[PDB]
Amino acid sequence: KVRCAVVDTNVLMYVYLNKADVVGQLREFGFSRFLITASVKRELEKLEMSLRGKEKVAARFALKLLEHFEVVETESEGDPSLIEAAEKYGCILITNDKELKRKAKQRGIPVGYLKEDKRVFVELL
Amino acid sequence: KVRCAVVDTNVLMYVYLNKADVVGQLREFGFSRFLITASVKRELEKLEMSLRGKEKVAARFALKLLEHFEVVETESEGDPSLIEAAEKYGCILITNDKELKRKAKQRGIPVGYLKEDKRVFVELL
Repeated sequence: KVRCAVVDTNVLMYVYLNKADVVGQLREFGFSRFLITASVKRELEKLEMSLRGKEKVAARFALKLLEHFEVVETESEGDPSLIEAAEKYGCILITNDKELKRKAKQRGIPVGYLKEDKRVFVELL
Repeated sequence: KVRCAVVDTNVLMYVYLNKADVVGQLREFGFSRFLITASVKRELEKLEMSLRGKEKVAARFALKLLEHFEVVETESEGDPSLIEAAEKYGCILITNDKELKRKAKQRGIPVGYLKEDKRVFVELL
């Protein structure tokens, strides 16, 4: 079956800022549909207008990624809309926001988040 | 042939502090003899007596690792002794010390050092 993921825009900002291929990694786990809410997309467009430097670039890159997302409407606005969308469409919710993860857990919505693996290794080059 | 590595004690402190298996990683590259100088080993024994907390534990763990190193004598003392030993015995020198690496490079001694790889990935567990 077609599996979907709702991805928090703050996670997408990490694509540019940390060279993390979030969408490709989600595809490996079997997710082939990517959803955002109209509210959160609009909030990111507004945020972009006030960001500077590399954060501004990261928001623009996130906005380009969203060109390949489905944009869905919700009753609620902002972060709560991500939960509403994930539950309605039967998606995983990808976020690092601690309150969002808790609420999703409480509603039986599966969650994924970004983790950093640091390994120290011997370099001969 | 039997390949040898001289390993800076500051690198060995990272074994405990960062869970980096420096000796095992060196074995993978074909190094099966591990050398320290009498001077640097003694300096680490003195240092241990003044360290505290987890640094004290890391120095003790480094000292235990040195139980499986060959201890060799040199004319010189301290960091310079690591270069002297590496050149005499034909070893690679493993250090993160920028001056030590330069001097080794200038004398044709191969160098390895510790690097940190950070990858950001999607966690579903």
